[PDB]
Amino acid sequence: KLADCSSKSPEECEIFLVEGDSAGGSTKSGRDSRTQAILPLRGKILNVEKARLDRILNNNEIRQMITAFGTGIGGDFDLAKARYHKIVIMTDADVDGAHIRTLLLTFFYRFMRPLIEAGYVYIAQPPTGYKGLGEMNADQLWETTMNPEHRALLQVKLEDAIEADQTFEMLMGDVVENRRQFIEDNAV
Amino acid sequence: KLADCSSKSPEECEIFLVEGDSAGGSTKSGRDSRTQAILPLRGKILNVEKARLDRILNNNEIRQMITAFGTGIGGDFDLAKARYHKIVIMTDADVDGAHIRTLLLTFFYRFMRPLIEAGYVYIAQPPTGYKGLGEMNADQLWETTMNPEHRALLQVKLEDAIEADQTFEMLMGDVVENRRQFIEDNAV
Amino acid sequence: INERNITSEMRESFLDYAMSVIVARALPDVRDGLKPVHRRILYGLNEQGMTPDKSYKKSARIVGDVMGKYHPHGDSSIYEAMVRMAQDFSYRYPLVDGQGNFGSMDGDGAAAMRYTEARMTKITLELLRDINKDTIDFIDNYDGNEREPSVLPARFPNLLANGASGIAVGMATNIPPHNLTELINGVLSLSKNPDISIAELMEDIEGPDFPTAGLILGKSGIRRAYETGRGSIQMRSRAVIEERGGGRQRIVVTEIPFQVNKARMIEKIAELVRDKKIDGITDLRDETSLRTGVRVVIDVRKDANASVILNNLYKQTPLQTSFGVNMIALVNGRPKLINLKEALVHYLEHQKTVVRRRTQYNLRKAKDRAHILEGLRIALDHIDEIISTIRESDTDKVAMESLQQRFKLSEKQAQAILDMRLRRLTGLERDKIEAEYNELLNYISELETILADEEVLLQLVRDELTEIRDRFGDDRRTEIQL
Amino acid sequence: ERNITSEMRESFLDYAMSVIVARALPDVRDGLKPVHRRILYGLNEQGMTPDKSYKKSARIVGDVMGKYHPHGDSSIYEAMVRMAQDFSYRYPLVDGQGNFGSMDGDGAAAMRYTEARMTKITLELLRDINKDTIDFIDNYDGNEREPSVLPARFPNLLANGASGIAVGMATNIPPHNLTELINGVLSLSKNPDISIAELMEDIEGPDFPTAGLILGKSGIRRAYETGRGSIQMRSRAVIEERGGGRQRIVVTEIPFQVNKARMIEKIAELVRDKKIDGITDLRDETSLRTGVRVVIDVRKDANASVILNNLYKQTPLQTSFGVNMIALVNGRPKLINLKEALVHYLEHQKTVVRRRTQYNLRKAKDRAHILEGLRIALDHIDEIISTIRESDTDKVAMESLQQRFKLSEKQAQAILDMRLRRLTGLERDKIEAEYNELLNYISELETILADEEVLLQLVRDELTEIRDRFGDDRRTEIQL
DNA sequence: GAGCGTACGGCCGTACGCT
DNA sequence: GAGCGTACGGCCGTACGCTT
Ligand SMILES: C[C@@H]1CN2c3ccc([N+](=O)[O-])cc3CC3(C(O)=NC(=O)N=C3O)[C@H]2[C@H](C)O1
Ligand SMILES: C[C@@H]1CN2c3ccc([N+](=O)[O-])cc3C[C@]3(C(=O)NC(=O)N=C3O)[C@H]2[C@H](C)O1
Ligand SMILES: [Mn+2]
Ligand SMILES: [Mn+2]
Ligand code: NA
Ligand code: NA
Ligand code: NA
Repeated sequence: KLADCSSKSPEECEIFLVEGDSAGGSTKSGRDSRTQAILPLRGKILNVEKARLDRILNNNEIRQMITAFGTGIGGDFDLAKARYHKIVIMTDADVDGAHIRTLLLTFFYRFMRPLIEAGYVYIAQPPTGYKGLGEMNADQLWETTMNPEHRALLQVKLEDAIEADQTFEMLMGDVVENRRQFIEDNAV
Repeated sequence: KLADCSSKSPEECEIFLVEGDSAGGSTKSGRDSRTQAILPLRGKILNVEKARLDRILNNNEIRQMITAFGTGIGGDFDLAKARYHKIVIMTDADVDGAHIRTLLLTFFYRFMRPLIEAGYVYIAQPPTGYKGLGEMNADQLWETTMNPEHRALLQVKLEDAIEADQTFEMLMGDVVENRRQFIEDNAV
Repeated sequence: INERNITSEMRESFLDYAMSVIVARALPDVRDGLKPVHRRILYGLNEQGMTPDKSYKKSARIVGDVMGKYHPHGDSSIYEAMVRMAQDFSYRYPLVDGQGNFGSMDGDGAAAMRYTEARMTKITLELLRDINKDTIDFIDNYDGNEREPSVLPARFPNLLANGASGIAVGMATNIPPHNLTELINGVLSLSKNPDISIAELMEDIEGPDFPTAGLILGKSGIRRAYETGRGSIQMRSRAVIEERGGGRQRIVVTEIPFQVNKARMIEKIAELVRDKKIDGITDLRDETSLRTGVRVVIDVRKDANASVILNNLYKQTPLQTSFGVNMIALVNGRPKLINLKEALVHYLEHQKTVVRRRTQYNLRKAKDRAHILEGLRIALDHIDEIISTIRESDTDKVAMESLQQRFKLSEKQAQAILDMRLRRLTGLERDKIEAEYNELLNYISELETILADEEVLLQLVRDELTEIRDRFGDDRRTEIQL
Repeated sequence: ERNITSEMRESFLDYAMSVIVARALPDVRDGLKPVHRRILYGLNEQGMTPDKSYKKSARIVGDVMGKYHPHGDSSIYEAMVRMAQDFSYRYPLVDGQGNFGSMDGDGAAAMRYTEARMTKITLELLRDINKDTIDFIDNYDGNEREPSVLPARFPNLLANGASGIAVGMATNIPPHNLTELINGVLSLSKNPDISIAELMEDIEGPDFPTAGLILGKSGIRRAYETGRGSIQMRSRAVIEERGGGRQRIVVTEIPFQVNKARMIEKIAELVRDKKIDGITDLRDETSLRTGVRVVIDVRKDANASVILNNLYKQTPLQTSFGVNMIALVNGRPKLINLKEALVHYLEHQKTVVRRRTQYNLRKAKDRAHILEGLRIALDHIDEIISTIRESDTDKVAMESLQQRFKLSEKQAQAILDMRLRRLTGLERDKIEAEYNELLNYISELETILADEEVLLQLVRDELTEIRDRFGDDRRTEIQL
């Protein structure tokens, strides 16, 4: 499923976690095949905060990311075994893109935490509008979000470990009621 | 994916070979599940007058038709092993529907000839209509072409084995030029 | 490069999704009882004029219009929704008139979108009735290219008639279908007494009336759900114990509960016989045809009591199921848990406002028209002077000045006169203008009566609700046992 | 009971027939197969003109499917996609946005993911379609009407070409330069008995969107002479000299209908199989700004000229275009040569332009009739009015106006429908001014229909306009 | 304990004629 | 050869809440 880059030098390599197959196709043509790898995401990823480890580890989408990062997870997590020094979350500029993005960050924080602490994880910044990713051509798609000289990335930083742990458990945990509250409290 | 009938008495049973996967499902809900079986046909079927035997016997569709009839093909063909005493060709009312009929009648004539001589081969008759068979529901599909009382089945009959032998050879064979001149002479 | 806090990102993003799913995907509006996608099939049907009187249009085409003009989401979420609206075993009052294979109770999917046909039902005209007479607000669509209605007039109370069952975020909703004849009577009774109690409203509305019929056990659950907005209702299949000859016994199921897959119900019984968790059952058949309807036959061995088997089937298979009410609708753009009265009060309020805005729109146009007619009467009373005034004129611009100045006419009135045709000068035609003006003066007064007094409008609402009740009202399907 | 020979004979003929004339072969007039025409026409009826915004594909298809094309969506959408691809069409007919695939065999993103409208040149195919220039017919259900052919104000069949497989026969016509085609239609118009060899003085040979090279004029000649020939297509490649005695091959243009990525696979297969050797690396550097560019690096010892020549032979770096010029002519298929091809087209333009001028006549005279009654009315407007006033009903005024002022029904009706603002001076002049102009226009239109050369010259004049707005450089180099 | 109902596609067979 | 281009769909992942 993943289309890898030709380079085997992690420090200059970067992988893009793209939403939907149609965008994953065009990103695969517009990319810089030397440095940039594309791992498509065919929809709504597993929420690992609600799944038990046997269901998480058997989950194909999750299984493909672990292999593609090649660091392993849990107590067997080595930052030196990483194949990419930039992991970029690239989702549509709509609310479902936002959701996928929350699901990925949940996986990462719960299983590859020191991958966030090192600043390896990034959020892509596609063009705002009604049009999504699968609707752009490969070239305007390369230029707007993938080209290092013109692109804008959001480097993900973990500033407060204890506060985040409380944030993931509320938003994505299995207790619904605390979620509801947060919605009603901030609903605009 | 053949859907078979409850009754194991070939004399009263009948198999419907229907065009398209859509007409398959509707037909399956509309059928007398006791005596009526359905073998859907995913699109155009192999022209066997054009292929060498090794492709034929390895052709998933041609495979599913033999397994269903249970009679073997060619010289090994055994009329007593026939699981159905009616084999009804159900295709759309349109031109492609006719093509798939000729294609079927070619296989039947070239590997299951005694099945035609024994008058087991029937052609169904949906209404002359711009509508396909897939488009019409289960009830319309059963009330118009599948119930014994209301249906009009043309029993397919063979009269001259030497004429037929050269017709298939010409219409379905390798040589294009002979099929060009047939078109030319007979088309207006 | 810019730096984004992971915590902040998780709150801001997830709140966008959460909120979006709530007010704009998963929950119906308390007014028209529709989720966004639904509204847009109906409107799309309407803007194409796929009314009942015109032949079916291909499902392919409908979905495209709806997706390209209003609903920027995948084709299947639109289609499946339309197919649900065409199912007589899903909707108490079907909103879509479908042709071909639109799926069954056995849970088999509708045939693909190219293999089906669709238009509106006659009742859906009523959801859209009076839509163009400034009754409902319009807003821009996703791209700004088109316009779409924020709500539908909904001249019958649809939230309660067809129900709802949407899973959102941090909440979900589950409202059962109700009989229309009962629902409207309830509305009426609320229109005459603002302080009517729930238990009184339940004289009109006995309870939910599923499209699938069957049986409801006790009224105890209906009240809780109707008073608080939450509560459990026990649905039981209609099954009778037939006795054939002396020895033999047969258990025939004719109605099954709502949202209960028939094939999957049957399999569960086949499962229990196979695993020997239920004794007595010889055969098990599904004789469901169109004319007979649902018919599931269970053959029972002699010396085995059908009643013990039947009761044990209730407890063990979905032959008896609970309906967990959770009436949550969008109220003033926010999600809200509403009881039967709140449901009804909000609808009537919607209706009052829709009739009043209708009346206001009809008055404006009416007052506008009579103005034109007045100028036209003035003209035809002084025709030769008028003609003279226009011919004298070099252009049409000065013709207006010269007519406004000379006969005391508005800009509007001089335009109507300059836009009049010579065939308006015949003798019969003068009479028509005098007629049209006379009725119209009488019509403006009728309207001005309605807008000044709350009760005439109130009655007009009642009167029109009663028209829906008669034309479309039907007998109760679901028996309620005590 | 049905005879098995009979059933086969009839049923197969049924299929065949329809595929020949309602599927796989283009018409000689507008150069279009049924599905293409139905997509363009639907774009038109939807008003999907270049000046308006794009429209999502799924909607265009959805309409085209339901109104005119009773078949699967994939056959429709893929066809349109093709028309949008600048590497398939020498003069693309669809203007599409988003992903419409590549030369690398890349599919186009599904209907929902792409939007589309018509190109400016597609307007010329549809020009005058509403001026009774072409005959309409019923659709497959009788509920809509659709064209049998488009006016086609530029020679589409030879411009964009056609390649389809039928039953009993197939077709394969290469794309040409438009400027060359038109100029060849102009020479034909001036000389009905003009020779194939002389026409080629304009039309040099094909002209693929993908540029490239054609080896010699022998194929081209045979092609245009017989309607069947073989034309060699060769990639544009150069061997450039590099330091330390190294070399590399750079390929900047590839053959028509050749999958770029699949050609490269074949070069690499021959390197893994060691069927060819001397090649150190193989890069596809195709960018938007350089376009196509495949780079082949060469081992110092090897001779890169030998390598390149062996590649032409061993991969689709050089490919044949097998010309089989069969179009539908009078609704039957026919092997035709360059001249019949142009001759049926020119004849199509002479009909379109006639029927148009014919249409504009019936409309001019019809209007002029009405204006006359309006002029009358304007010269006695005092008595026209009172005459209407003395009338009880519109019918009496109709009767009175006709009897008194020697008017027709269309003229009386027109006067009745007259708006008082026409009586202002400026509008009174406008009515005279329109009449006068219209009279001189009917003159012009009656010149045209009365002399076959004036007509023919019109055709020439409009074709030359198209040439000067859409004509472009030739892309394919024909080598001797 | 499983499922209800709006959201986020690509793999693959065949006929047909020609170099 | 094979593959040009118009024709003739199923399967099965996820979030999310409430309730079994
Ligand atoms: C109705 C289709 C179903 N679908 C499926 C189906 C099965 C599987 N499956 O793997 O079994 C995955 C998906 C993901 C889906 C898709 O097909 N592409 C995509 O990128 N986004 C999606 O949501 C998703 C698609 C958007 O919608
Ligand atoms: C574009 C699709 C492709 N398609 C395919 C594709 C793959 C396979 N396959 O199995 O590889 C079979 C078919 C048959 C097809 C068709 O023609 N008829 C049908 O009933 N269903 C279909 O999908 C046929 C379908 C009508 O059209
Ligand atoms: Mn999106
Ligand atoms: Mn068909
Ligand atoms: Na139970
Ligand atoms: Na019509
Ligand atoms: Na070659």
